[PDB]
Formats: sequence, C-alpha cells, structure tokens
Amino acid sequence: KEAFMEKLLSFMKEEAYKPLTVQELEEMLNITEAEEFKELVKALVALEEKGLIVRTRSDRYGIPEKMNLIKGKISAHAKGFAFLLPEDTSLSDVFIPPNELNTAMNGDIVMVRLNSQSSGSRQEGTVIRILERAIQRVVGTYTETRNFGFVIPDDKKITSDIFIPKNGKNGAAEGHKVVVKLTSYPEGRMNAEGEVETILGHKNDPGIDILSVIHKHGLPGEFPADAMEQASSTPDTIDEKDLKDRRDLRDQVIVTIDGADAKDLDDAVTVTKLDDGSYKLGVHIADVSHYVTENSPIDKEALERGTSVYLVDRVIPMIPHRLSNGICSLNPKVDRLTLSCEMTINSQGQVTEHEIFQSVIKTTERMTYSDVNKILVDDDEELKQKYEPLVPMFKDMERLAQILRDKRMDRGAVDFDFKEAKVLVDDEGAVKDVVIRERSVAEKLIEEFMLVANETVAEHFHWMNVPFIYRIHEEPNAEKLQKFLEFVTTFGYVVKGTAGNIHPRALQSILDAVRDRPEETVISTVMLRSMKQAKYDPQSLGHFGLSTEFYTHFTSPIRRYPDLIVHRLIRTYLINGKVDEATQEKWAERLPDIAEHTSSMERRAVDAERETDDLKKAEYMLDKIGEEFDGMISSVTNFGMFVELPNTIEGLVHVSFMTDDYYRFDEQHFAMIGERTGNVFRIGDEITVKVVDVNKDERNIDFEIVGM
Amino acid sequence: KGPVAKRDVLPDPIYNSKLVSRLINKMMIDGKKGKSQTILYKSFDIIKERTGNDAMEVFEQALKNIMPVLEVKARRVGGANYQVPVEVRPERRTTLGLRWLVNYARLRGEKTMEERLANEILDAANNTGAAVKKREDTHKMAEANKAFA
Amino acid sequence: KVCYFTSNGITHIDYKDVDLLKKFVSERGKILPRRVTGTNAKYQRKLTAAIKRARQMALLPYVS
Amino acid sequence: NIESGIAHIRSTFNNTIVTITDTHGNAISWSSAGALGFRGSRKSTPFAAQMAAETAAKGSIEHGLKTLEVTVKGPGSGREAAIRALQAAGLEVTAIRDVTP
RNA sequence: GGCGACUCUCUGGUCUGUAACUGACGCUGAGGAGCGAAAGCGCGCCGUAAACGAUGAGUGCUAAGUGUUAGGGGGUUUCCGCCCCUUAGUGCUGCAGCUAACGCAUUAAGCACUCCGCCUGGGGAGU
RNA sequence: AAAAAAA
Repeated sequence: KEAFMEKLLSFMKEEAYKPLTVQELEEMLNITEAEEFKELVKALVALEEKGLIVRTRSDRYGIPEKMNLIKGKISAHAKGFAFLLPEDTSLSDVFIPPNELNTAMNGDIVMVRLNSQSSGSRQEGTVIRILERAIQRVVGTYTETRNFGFVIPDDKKITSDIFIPKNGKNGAAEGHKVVVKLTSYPEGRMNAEGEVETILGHKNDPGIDILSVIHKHGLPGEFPADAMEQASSTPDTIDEKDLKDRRDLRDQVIVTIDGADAKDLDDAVTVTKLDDGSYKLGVHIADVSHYVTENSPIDKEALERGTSVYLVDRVIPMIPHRLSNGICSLNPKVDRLTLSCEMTINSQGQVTEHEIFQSVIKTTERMTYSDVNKILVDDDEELKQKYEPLVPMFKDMERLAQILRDKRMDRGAVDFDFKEAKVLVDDEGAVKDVVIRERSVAEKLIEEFMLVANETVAEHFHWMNVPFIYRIHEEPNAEKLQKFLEFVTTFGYVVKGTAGNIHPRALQSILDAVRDRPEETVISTVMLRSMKQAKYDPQSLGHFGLSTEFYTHFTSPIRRYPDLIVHRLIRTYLINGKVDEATQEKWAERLPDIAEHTSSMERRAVDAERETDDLKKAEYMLDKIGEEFDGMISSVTNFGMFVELPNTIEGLVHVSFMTDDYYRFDEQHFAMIGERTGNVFRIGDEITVKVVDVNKDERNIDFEIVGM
Repeated sequence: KGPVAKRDVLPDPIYNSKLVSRLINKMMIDGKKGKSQTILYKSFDIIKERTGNDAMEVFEQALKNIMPVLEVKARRVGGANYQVPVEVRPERRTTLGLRWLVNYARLRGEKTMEERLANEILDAANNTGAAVKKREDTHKMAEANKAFA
Repeated sequence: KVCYFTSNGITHIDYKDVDLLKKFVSERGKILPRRVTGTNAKYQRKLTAAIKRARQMALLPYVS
Repeated sequence: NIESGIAHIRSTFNNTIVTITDTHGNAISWSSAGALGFRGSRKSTPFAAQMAAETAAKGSIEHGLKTLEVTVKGPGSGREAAIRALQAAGLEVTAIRDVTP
C-alpha cells in the first residue's frame, strides 16, 4: 500500500505533471485490472486525507505543494467574497471568503492556498500573493466631505470606497462621475487611495451614464491626430491607377442589403443562376486594406481598437467616420474597390469552384432588410414594381440561402435563435422603447452568404498552408456540458452522447425538441452557458457552433481588425504572390499576439454593449413601477428567482416578497418549493409579476408574484 | 452591537512604539506602570548589550514568533464540540503575543524580571523557548482538528 | 399557445396516427397537460383517449 | 461472451449499485460506491455513482458487451452521472427505463 | 351513495337547435316501494350513518362585473381569429334587499305563491 | 448571467 502511494506521489512530483482525474490517472499508469483500480482510489483518498495531494472540485488531483496553491484570476462579487478562476480551465473554481482576499481586487491574477477543509459545497482558499494588478483606474461617483472626498465605484465588485485626498480632487464636485487613478491599493484596514484623473460630468446629465461605462471598460475615445490627418488626406473618389489589375464588375447587378440606419456598408452581393441549375454567388467586400495600409496611423489605431463597439446611443468605430462611411463603404451607384470571393454552388449547397481576387464594383441599388422581406415574404406589389429588375435575383437569392441553410443544419450546425432586445433611444439618449430584435429572411439570407464566403476563404488558406487568422470555436467544457445534460433530463430531454464527445447536431436535437415550448428560452439559455466563447487563433481548430473545420472572418473589415488582416494576407499571398519564407515567418510571429489582442477587445466590447443595454432596460422600467406583466422564470437561485418579460427585460423576485410560504431551493430541479403550500416555481414557468422597485444605478428591477 | 474602539495608548517614548507601551501596560501590576517602565528599559538594555542589535529589531522578531495565526474556538451546535480554527485578528495577535511573552517571562527561573523578560524576548527572537512553543502548541492543536472550521 | 386541432381543423383524433400523438406526450411518454400544449379541453379529452388506445396497442410506450 | 445486456442502476440516498446483466438478467458484473471505498456522504454523490458505473462497465467489456439497456431504480442523484459513465466507458445506451417500484 | 386503465356488449339520463305534433298531460307528495357511507355480522340480511353547501322541492321575479364546461347564432373573417349575442350548468366578486351578527346577494339566506318534512329551554335521555 | 452570428 505504501510503495504504491509513494509511486503515485513521485509520478505527480514530476515537472511535466498537470492535475488529472481518476480516469486520466488510470490511463497514464496503465491500470487495466479492477483490483489495481481499487488500490489507486484507496491511495488517492489516503494521500488526500494526509494533505499530500488535493482534489479540485472538477475532480482533478494535483500536488498542492508544487503549488499548495492554484494560480488563477479573481472574479469578485459585490458582497465582498470572490472566486478564483484557475488558468487550467479543466480545474474548478475555488471560493474565497471576504477575509481571505488579502487586498486582491476583481480581475487580479493571484496565487491562492487551498484550505484542507471547506465550510460549504465548494473548495475554499486564501489569497497568499497577487502576481498582477488588473484595476489601475476606477470610474465612480465623487462625494464631498468636510476635509476629504471619496469616490463610490460603479463596479460594485469594488466593495470599498476610494479615498480622494484634498489635493487629488482636481475640481470634482458632489455627484460627479469621475475617473480615479489608484495611487495606493487597500492595505490591512486602509481603503484604496486615488486621484481624480478625469471629470466626466454630473451623474444626472444626459449621456453621462453611458460615458461612465465607456471609461469603466477603458474603451477607445477620440482618434489620434495623425490618424485623423491620414483620414482627411484619403481621397473621396477612386484614382484611375487603382483600377489596374482589378476585375471590372461595374456592369453587373450588385446590391447591398443592410439596416436602414447603416452607413458602414461592408458587403455587396449578387446571385446568377447557371444553365445547369447551379448558382454563382458573388460576395464583394470593402477593400479596407488598400486605404488602411500596414503600420499607418489608422492601422495602429484600428489594432488598438480591435473592433467597432455598438452601444445604445452611439457607435465607437474601429476606423474613422470619413473612411468607414465614405470611401470604404459600398455606397449606392458609386465606384468602389473590393476584394471579392466568387462561388459556383451546386444543388446541395457545395462550393464546387471558387475564386478570390481584387475588383471594382458599382452597386445597382442600396436595399434594406425590410424592403427585401416585403418583396419575398409579404408579397408587396408596390415594392416589386419599384424594384422589378431585382425581384428575380432576390427570389434566386432566397432559394440559394435556403439551400446553404439546409446543408448547414444537416452538417449539424447549432441554430441558436434567441430573442435579443433592441433598445430604442431619442436624440437626448432617453429610452423610448425596448423591442425584440427579429431575424428576418433578409438577414438570414445575407448571413448564409457571408458564412459560405467565410468558410470558403478559410478552406482556401488552410490548403495553401501559409500563416493566417481563423475564427475558432472550441469544444464545450465537459463539466459545464455534463451539468446542462443533467438539467435538460429533468424536462425529459435525453441526449445521445457523452459530455466529452458530443457532436454539434446532438445539441440542435435539443433546440428543435424544445421549439415552441415554454421551457425553450431557458434550456436555450443554459445550453449557451455551457458553450465556450469563440476567439481568433492562427491555427484552424474548427468551429463547433457552425459544425465546420474551416472558418475565418473575411466579410467585415471596416469594423473588425481580424478581417482587415485577412484582407492583407489575401493581398500578400494570392495577389502579390509573396509566399516566401521571410514573409511567412514575419506573419507567423505577429498573428498570435494579434489573435489574442483582438479576442480581448471583442470580449471587452460585448461586455460594454450589454452593460449599456442593461442600464437602459433599467431606465425603461422606472415609469412602470406598479404595473403588472406576464413573464417566464429565466433563473432560480437560493435567494429568489429571475423573471424574463416578453421584451427580454429581466428582474428578480426576491424570496422576501414570496410571503405565502417558506420556499426551499432545489438545486437539482432548479425550483423553489413551498414547504406548506406545495407551490413550485420552476425554471420555464410562466408567471404574472408586478414591478415593485427599479434601481438604474445598480441596473436592478425588483418584482413581486401576482399569480401563476 | 458595534465593535467598541480599543483605547489609544501612547507610543513608548524612547522606542516610539505603541507595541512597547502595550507591553509596559501588560507588565504593569496594581497600577505600578513605573515598575514596568523601568523593567522593560532594563530588559532592552540587556538585549542590546548581549545581541548588539537594536532591542526593537529583536522585540519585533520575538513577537513575530509568539504571535498566533490560527486559534481553537469551542463550538457546540447540537453535539459538535468543534474546536473551530479561527484566524487571530491582528490586534488579538499582538494581544496574545504580549500576554504570552509576559506570562511566560514571569514563570522563568532567572532572578530579576528585567533579565527574565530579556531572556524570554531573546529566546522568542531565536524561534525557541516557551512563548513561541505556546503558539506552535495551539497551531499543532488547530492543525489536529483542522477538519472543522 | 393555440390548440392544434381547432387551428388545423381536426375533428377526429385517431389512435393510429402515432406521430401526431407523439406531439403531445412527454419524453418519458406521459400525457402533456392542456396548459402546456394549449389544447382545447374537448380535444384534450379526445387526445387522451387516443393515446390510451395508442399505449394499449404498443404504438406509444407507457414509460420511456 | 455476450454482447447485449442490461445495466441495473440502484441509486439510493445512501449508495449507488450498478449491476450489469445479460437479457436473461444473469449478472455479468457489478460495482457500487461502497465497493470503491467511498464511505458516508461520498457513497451518495454522483461522482461515486459515475465511478461505480465505470468499474461495472470495464468489468462487462472484458466479457465482451457493446450495447446496454439501462434500468434505474431509487431516488438517488447517481442515475444521470452513472448512465453517462456507461456511454463514456464505451457501451452504447439503447434505452433507459425508470423501474422504481 | 357516488363515478378516473383500455375495448366491446347492453342500458338510463342531461343539455343545445327547430317548432312539425300533442294540448296543461302539471307541481308537491304523509303512507308505501326502491336505492343507500360505513359497517355490522351471519352471498344474503343489515338499512341506520356532518348519509350536512351546516341550506326540502317546484316556479316567477329583482344592479352589475368577471372566469370556466357543453351548446346555438351573428359579425367581419376564406378559416383559425377575436368581437358580439344567447342557452344550460359550474365559479368568484358584488347592488337592491335581507340578516342578531357573521353573511347571503339572479346557483338568495332578496321579493312572492303551492306542497312536504321539521323545531318550541338545558339536563334527565334517544335512557 | 454567460452563444453564434450579424451590425
């Protein structure tokens, strides 16, 4: 028994050892007999009792001592506790009590000692060391006292007020939202101290709410002077020299189909039906790599920006408004430089042939999604008569897009069709309405055309075997998916597969079965929560969500830096023919940092857009205090249950408002069960709620139950 | 209901250390702060004459080694009898530091208290003696029943 | 939330049309309530029988 | 040497047993949370049930099973993790069946 | 009293619509006859039982507003669809009235008429 | 809360 325990501990003490499960230890030790398997489990329990190994709450055994610890990121909570998110995503989260944070703030990379005993369901730990400080600046509301100021942070995860000394005020008055720079971190009993870097304005002034979010996240402000000089010097028309070595497509019937308010027209499309029955699809994308050249002032800024950010009241663009909306934009009935992908597609949606090349186009008409739907779906005779030459092309586009959609779903792609909000604001930035964003035929048509363009480019460059950027979506976390599978089994939905080896078509085989059910929204939602996020990467690792091996972003260079690089690598490798070793090694070095950076800037963006939506959703419900709404239980917890209205506004029913009974949370069933009444409020249940309170600053909406 | 503020002691006039004052007040008997102010200033001259280091370098080192990190607290919920490992608040660390320092210094074999207090500080500073042991003892005991908390 | 049968003009629910029925049972095979289906009480009664005749003839399961 | 079999999973509040049988209900192999040295609260957990399904499954794969019918008994939390231990061990699951008496 | 697996054989009743027919053929009903928790016991006897909405039966009449079950009709509506109107229940809320109060309030405990059962202090004693 | 995608 002891010789085996030593041999396990020595194996785990090897420098190449990573934390492994019982099964991954069984495989690595080549244990095939059932009696040796019993020995291993008995050794693991005995070593874990002695404290020589630690099981993480993802059931992975690691030598603590090489750590006694886990390296990871702090994810703080507004109630003063936190979790460690380990770097190894296979490991579970470690709970950190408020007293054991030891001055670690939200986002800080820390080393956490593991507590041999736990007071709850999860593994506890103490922050022993802070390796990296995440928070240097803090946005908050300044408050004035007699002799000093303090700033109340907008990030509620910062649970302590920032002390502003009398010299660090820098003109900030009572109620001003302010950007503080942290001069000292919290230490012992002392709060953080800081100096007011920037006054944003008063908290009640219009647009300061969104301007506090921009600064919180650290989103990019005004363009640099050299970038705006480059933009102002860029020609408003094409030079005749730039038409050289480009295919002339100005005589073809080419259209843009966008939102009515869209000015940054990235894509233009055509479809011709061939005599054999196959479709030729042209996709013509704005040639931004021409205007924005490598290491230009705009190039350095766009990389820094990483993506365009689309907040409620404004867009922060990646490139200046003179280019994005002017010369890059595929504006109607004017000559525009493009980088095209031209595709012959057969009757099963297979790209038999393709070509990628530089062209010039002149768009026949700028269409809207609304107009294209009214022609196809609503059968509008007035608009058909208006666009009589284009209607036959639109009908061929509809059929082709359906073809491509069928193949996509047959290959086992996951159609995640959720209701998103669109917040509608006025000129002052005050909320008028919160509507559901509906995806029409016209949006699903262009989607399919950008997708088949995006796979086609990605496949082309994979086989060329040159350095390139892909848009990958890795396989879901097996533990998160294992929980999701357990969740849907309560509703009856049994899935064919295991959490380690699920096929994308298996998850769709859920989303179809729940379609037009009450439990749709939440199973949909919890499925998402088990998926990984998509990122950019120089390796073609495939896209799980689209069920494809080859995918990149090619179709939006105005508003995405990874697309603008895809444009450059197209110009470098195909057009210029520069496939030399020195060119490849140059890109092979750069693409990892770019791919990591732009992926960070995307996540930052998405977080910021959401925060502004949740703020304006809360603003919208201020005047609805006392009104009753139908809704659907979107989440249940130990403290209460969240209720989603039809417009996708969410709120909390706190358990204190559930006055009719003592309610116990059932974690397995995701249900609040009354002890006496036997009333059961489950995930997915339709209830009628009333608005009790609304906090705009916190973004909180507080309901009470009227009826089931 | 709201944590009473601890009395703000003055700094020790010659070492400018409110820790050293707190030691005096711990050593003081029957309100004879004079006797204890003398004893310490006699004990710290003994430390400086032996070691050559400043008494403050040694005394702070002595406290580090006496000061407890985790303590046993009795919890009897239903049955339990759980000796809950409790982290010693930074004020209670110094408390138990100075309490043990003084309590064991008085128990030592040496004739005078100034020598007894000096030798307990010198032993504490070398990570040895009885007051350091006492911290270990409760930690050994806190490690023994660490299964609770 | 409309009734399938008042919508789709379906007077007679037949026990042999398994695939239809299979629109209203759970995955365990239990009969879905009227609330959840949006069915008319009339037809729910109709349906229910159909199912119980379907389950008797091993067209549907009792317990999945 | 038999291919098709049933995996009778008895998940109680105290324990999770996993017998695997032939179609005639003759026991090929079995494993329980108690058999893998789990004790007290640990025997109840879905981890022990998963682990009990594997050692049961790996015992059956020796006798040369491929397909499993599954029958679950009892109110325990093990059935979902144990079943996904039988699909993860390699044996395909034809049909589950709650046979709680 | 009661009545929930499915099928079939056989049989009672209920409601909606039309009014072709019949032409007041009705209503209540002491007695009798039958049914009848639970038993009791020995398939019969048993025959009583919060066998109590704690409310005989029948009919006409007297603010609403809302839900549901099974029907009828109209509106546009192809059709669903709502909307309107009605009938038979089954529910809630609530006038006028009624109540000792509580409540009941077109499923009256309101206003009327017919017929039957039943009460006249508590205990003794359902002895 | 948590996803693609689109913008």
